[PDB]
Amino acid sequence: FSTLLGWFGNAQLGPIYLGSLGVLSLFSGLMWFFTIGIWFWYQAGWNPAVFLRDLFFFSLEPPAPEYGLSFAAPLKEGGLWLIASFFMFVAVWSWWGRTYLRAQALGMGKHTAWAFLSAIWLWMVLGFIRPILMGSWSEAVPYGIFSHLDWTNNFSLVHGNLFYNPFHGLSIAFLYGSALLFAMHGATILAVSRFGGERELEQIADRGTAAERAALFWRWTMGFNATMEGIHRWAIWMAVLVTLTGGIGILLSGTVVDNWYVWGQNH
Amino acid sequence: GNFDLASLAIYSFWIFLAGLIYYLQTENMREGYPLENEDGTPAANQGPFPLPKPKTFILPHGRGTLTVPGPESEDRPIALARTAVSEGFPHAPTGDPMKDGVGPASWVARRDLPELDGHGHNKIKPMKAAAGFHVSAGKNPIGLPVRGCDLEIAGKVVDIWVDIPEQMARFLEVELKDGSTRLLPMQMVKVQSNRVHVNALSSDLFAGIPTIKSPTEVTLLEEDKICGYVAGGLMYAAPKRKSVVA
Amino acid sequence: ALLSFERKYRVPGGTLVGGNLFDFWVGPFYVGFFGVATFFFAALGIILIAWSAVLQGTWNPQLISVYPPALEYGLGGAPLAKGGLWQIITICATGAFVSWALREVEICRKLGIGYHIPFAFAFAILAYLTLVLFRPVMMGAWGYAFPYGIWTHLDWVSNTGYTYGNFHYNPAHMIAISFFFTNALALALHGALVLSAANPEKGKEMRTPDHEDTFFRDLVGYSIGTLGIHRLGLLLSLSAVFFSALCMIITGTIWFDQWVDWWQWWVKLPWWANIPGGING
Amino acid sequence: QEGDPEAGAKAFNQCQTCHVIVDDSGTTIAGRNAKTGPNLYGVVGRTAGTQADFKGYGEGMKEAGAKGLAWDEEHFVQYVQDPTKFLKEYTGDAKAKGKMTFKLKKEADAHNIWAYLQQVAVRP
Ligand code: BCL
Ligand code: BCL
Ligand code: BCL
Ligand SMILES: CC[C@H]1c2cc3[nH]c4c(c3C)C(=O)[C@H](C(=O)OC)c4c3nc(cc4[nH]c(cc(n2)[C@@H]1C)c(C(C)=O)c4C)[C@@H](C)[C@@H]3CCC(=O)OC/C=C(\C)CCC[C@@H](C)CCC[C@@H](C)CCCC(C)C
Ligand code: HEM
Ligand SMILES: CCCCCCCCCCCC[N+](C)(C)[O-]
Ligand SMILES: CCCCCCCCCCCC[N+](C)(C)[O-]
Ligand SMILES: CCCCCCCCCCCC[N+](C)(C)[O-]
Ligand SMILES: CCCCCCCCCCCC[N+](C)(C)[O-]
Ligand SMILES: CCCCCCCCCCCC[N+](C)(C)[O-]
Ligand SMILES: CCCCCCCCCCCC[N+](C)(C)[O-]
Ligand SMILES: CCCCCCCCCCCC[N+](C)(C)[O-]
Ligand SMILES: CCCCCCCCCCCC[N+](C)(C)[O-]
Ligand SMILES: [Cl-]
Ligand SMILES: [Fe+2]
Ligand code: NA
Repeated sequence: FSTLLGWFGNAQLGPIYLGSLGVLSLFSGLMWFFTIGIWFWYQAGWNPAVFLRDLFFFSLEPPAPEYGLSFAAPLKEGGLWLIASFFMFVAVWSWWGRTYLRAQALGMGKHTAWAFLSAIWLWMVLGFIRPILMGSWSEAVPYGIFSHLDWTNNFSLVHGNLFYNPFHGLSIAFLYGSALLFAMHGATILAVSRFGGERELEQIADRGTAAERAALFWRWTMGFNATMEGIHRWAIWMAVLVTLTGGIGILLSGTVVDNWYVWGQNH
Repeated sequence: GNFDLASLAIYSFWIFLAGLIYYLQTENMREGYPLENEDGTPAANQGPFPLPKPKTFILPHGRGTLTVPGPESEDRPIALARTAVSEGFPHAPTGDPMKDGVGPASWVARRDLPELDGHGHNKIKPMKAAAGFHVSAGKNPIGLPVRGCDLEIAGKVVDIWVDIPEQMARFLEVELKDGSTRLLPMQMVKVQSNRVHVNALSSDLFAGIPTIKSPTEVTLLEEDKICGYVAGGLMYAAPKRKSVVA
Repeated sequence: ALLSFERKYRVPGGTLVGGNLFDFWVGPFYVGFFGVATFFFAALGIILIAWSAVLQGTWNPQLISVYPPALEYGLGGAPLAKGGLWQIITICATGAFVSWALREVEICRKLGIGYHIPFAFAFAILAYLTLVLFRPVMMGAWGYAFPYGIWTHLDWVSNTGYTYGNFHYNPAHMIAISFFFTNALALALHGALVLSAANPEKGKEMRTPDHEDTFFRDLVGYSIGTLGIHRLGLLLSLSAVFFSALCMIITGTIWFDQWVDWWQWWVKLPWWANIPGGING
Repeated sequence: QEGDPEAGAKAFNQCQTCHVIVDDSGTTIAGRNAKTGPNLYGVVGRTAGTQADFKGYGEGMKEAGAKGLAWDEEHFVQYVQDPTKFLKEYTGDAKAKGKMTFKLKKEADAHNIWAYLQQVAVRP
């Protein structure tokens, strides 16, 4: 019935509300961390001193390619990995849903959900979408500190050097751009805080000298500027393009293009 | 008969990008446009970007609405006069920049009401009226003498105006010699051990600081008057600023 | 050619050099003494690049590439066609960047705002100089600097990287990265928070900054406030570039082997170095 | 069969981010001027860790050549799948480390590339 939902809907952690989707997410998030810790302790021979010295070297690898997209692999040969991915899939998606309903509850736009969705997009391509299009779980990313890095290094070399993948190049421009853009903005708002500049919502509803000086600073500098609201529209796009363009760039690696260097010499 | 899916996608992206930039640039034209001649008349040459369609903003606490883009509000005589017959040169103040409100001393005709918080109460309140705010930020300025860049005392700290919601001090209230009080922006004062130093203003410019009506609340318009004025002193109170500034 | 509120701000003063000589605009752009300075440096460099493209014989922007002197030159000069142009172009580039920053300072003065912007920009310049000046000078040769070419500089990143195995193992590189990612995540959230409040569900009033706080704390666990969030963004962004500079000024100057070997100091700690088992046992 | 030169030539592309194949005349058979790894021309039947120009050989690689390791298809295929594991076994040592930071997954490509090396990288 509704009483149960209502009961969960009032779940909290101090003054912050967790709600139904939040409880399912934290629970789902624990099982994930429990599946990886259980495998890590095993690899450490249940020895805490070994667990701490090799912490970064442990890795929960995916099923071998001979298993395709099946769920046959035994626990210690891809079984655990599959379980951990399931739980993580639910934790993330539950949290996404929580962000959508919470915005709805406070009567706000869904901008946060949309931006989050872009991050989820790259994650979905690395561990779910791409492996399925390649035909095997073995193509997915391992759960480990150093191992997922080794995975990243190998993925590039195998595909002809990702520096030649135009989408990896766009993704980078946007990553640097995000840093270039938060420095400018963060610095612009601090430079006019002496005029209440940080109160952006009020500067939008009733422009002040702080917002005008921010604009003129850049107009005189680079020839153009933005408004107190529009600046945040550049910000959200500059940041979501990082994972949008790159997800596309990885989804194209190995499925459409085998060697980016070669592809690049042709175009 | 096929095609390269990668060359297609990277081609589609740039189209999308060009389209995104157009959207973003027109979106940033809800304030300040149309452009004008240094005279005040439209420029006719507004550029390759057109103004967006009007959007209405419904202000909370029943403060009304706001539609942009629209008629440029900016209303108050600008005590500035041409310096050249050609465009692209400075406009020199005709009177007293500090008192006229131009240059780094400029302020904007904002709504003459205080900023409200979620509950509908004033966002900024004098600490000796706050709902239980104690001075634990470190050093307490209440009681200290305030001096200017001329190295002369202009008054003393009487109270602290705190921003309830964000919970931080935004103004230092200082009693001038004549007994009347003025508000000083926290970002414009340095609270020392035995005093408060204000490098943006000269002791004799403290009186010129715009005053607030209700002695318990400050409105947006009053905030711009004060801040624009205090900040303008960095440039205009320069001839009276003593060296060894630190 | 002015925004509807610009006029009252276009007063005289603020310049750091030349008094009123250059204190004027040109369209939307302010000039100032450092305005012509930037143009001077910028033009000369743009001309030396076009010249180098002639020596190289090609107008293809995808192929033009100005290379630094060959290692056999150390830190001395070099023929114009063999690195000399690279050295001159780097001077003009540093001059143009610096002038650009000083020109923002003048603009800050005239406007009565803080110096945070040119301060922040300076971090970017030090990172640039770290790759073309400090690091090369610490290693004994200009040849260690990267080349000026759209694609040749990416190859330089790749070769330098692999010179030390997988560069992912550089600890300062790991930290820089986490900052770049955390910055982008922060930027996304901030942008989305302001917008979701200014543009609520149709029919509703704009949301309050408290609604914004309420939602932000429901996501991260703590409320940071409007001033705190812009400070965090600038902080994250600057730290990223700080640690990047750091990860490179140390590579090939005090660390010479494959970066992964560095993590031995931790596996080889007294109390667990010899315990059998694990991955390194 | 048991190795395809043409498929080996294509698979060898991923190796060009670090290796090159340049004969003794100075002519490039394959490569983009990569210098991270040694020149592979003449590697077939060569003693591991001895390409005259490569100055970045590790100790494990060099001690394997000293123990008489000469490249053939058998050892070649094992090494490219995991340079470190391969060098640890062969050398006998346990803390032996390989400097090649790449792993060829498919054993088929290992044989194909080797067939490509015999076709263009054998020093007569
Ligand atoms: C330590 C980091 C490495 C490095 C690693 C990489 C990697 C990795 C990549 C790039 C990429 C790029 N790099 Mg780089 N790059 C370095 C230093 C530089 C310097 C410099 C003077 O220091 C410059 C001007 C560039 C410029 C560029 C751009 C051409 C390109 C994407 C823009 C970008 O990231 O914007 C961030 C800023 C913005 C988006 C804001 C607007 C800035 C505009 C876009 C810059 C114009 C650059 C212009 C074409 C060249 C100007 C020269 C003058 C005409 C003479 N790099 C250093 C040596 N660079 C990407 C690419 O696709 O390359 C082919 C890429 O993937
Ligand atoms: C040798 C290695 C290759 C290489 C191989 C790759 C590969 C392979 C990839 C990249 C990708 C990226 N590369 Mg690269 N890259 C190289 C060199 C570079 C250089 C450089 C100066 O050399 C730069 C600047 C970059 C930059 C980038 C970024 C633009 C991009 C990642 C976006 C991102 O951060 O998403 C961050 C966001 C996510 C990963 C989303 C997932 C997050 C999930 C949704 C949330 C988890 C919640 C969780 C439960 C809680 C866990 C908490 C933690 C335990 C703390 N690369 C070299 C040439 N690169 C990626 C790409 O294309 O991205 C688009 C990519 O796949
Ligand atoms: C195979 C290659 C190696 C590798 C090799 C290297 C090397 C080598 C370097 C990095 C560096 C970096 N790497 Mg790495 N890196 C690898 C993989 C990665 C991955 C990943 C997902 O795999 C990531 C996320 C990163 C991330 C990073 C960044 C932390 C760092 C970039 C510094 C920076 O942003 O300066 C940003 C700021 C600047 C570059 C300032 C310069 C800008 C100037 C001041 C302004 C330009 C003005 C312009 C001329 C005018 C524009 C035109 C006008 C508008 C018309 N690397 C792989 C493992 N990496 C670099 C670093 O730390 O550098 C210090 C570096 O040198
Ligand atoms: C914390 C540091 C971050 C940051 C901050 C930052 N950048 C800034 C600012 C700030 C605060 C500014 O105020 C300033 C700005 O005006 O706003 C856009 C700027 C700026 N950041 C820029 C670029 C930039 N920033 C970057 C990065 C970053 N900027 C960091 C992430 C990057 C990269 C690679 O990540 C780039 C490409 C410029 C657009 C702009 C400064 C404009 C400038 O300096 O102009 C000088 C003059 C010219 C127009 C001509 C230069 C022509 C020649 C003289 C030289 C070029 C030759 C050679 C050096 C280039 C070879 C290129 C090849 C490698 C392709
Ligand atoms: C591509 C699948 C590939 C092949 C094949 C390959 C082979 C190979 C051999 C046979 C050696 C030994 C050479 C000798 O003894 O003379 C060797 C050595 C190194 N390699 Fe390699 N290699 C391939 C790819 C790559 C890639 C992509 C890199 C760079 C990330 C790389 C690097 C190296 C290095 C370094 C060495 C020397 C190793 C040492 O001394 O331990 N290889 N490779
Ligand atoms: C693969 C799906 C990823 C979705 C990325 C969506 C980004 C949209 C972000 C909100 C855009 C807001 N707006 C109005 C300012 O443009
Ligand atoms: C208790 C150990 C905690 C291990 C945390 C491991 C984080 C590595 C994350 C990279 C794997 C990413 N993913 C989703 C693609 O699989
Ligand atoms: C909305 C922000 C506008 C940013 C525009 C950034 C352009 C940088 C382009 C880098 C060139 C990338 N590459 C490989 C595709 O050529
Ligand atoms: C009372 C609120 C007014 C804000 C005062 C700012 C205190 C932060 C001081 C550290 C920053 C110092 N500074 C000058 C180097 O930027
Ligand atoms: C509309 C296309 C005509 C382009 C006009 C641009 C002139 C600027 C040329 C500078 C770039 C020179 N080049 C070849 C070295 O790249
Ligand atoms: C020719 C002057 C030598 C100084 C070169 C330094 C340029 C960096 C300017 C950044 C401005 C920094 N700040 C906060 C002090 O104004
Ligand atoms: C006439 C071609 C149209 C011009 C397109 C613009 C290309 C930008 C070229 C600048 C490349 C400069 N360089 C040396 C750093 O590579
Ligand atoms: C995430 C990486 C941060 C780790 C910082 C490590 C600090 C411990 C440094 C001790 C290692 C000293 N050293 C030079 C001998 O290797
Ligand atoms: Cl919207
Ligand atoms: Fe903001
Ligand atoms: Na550790």
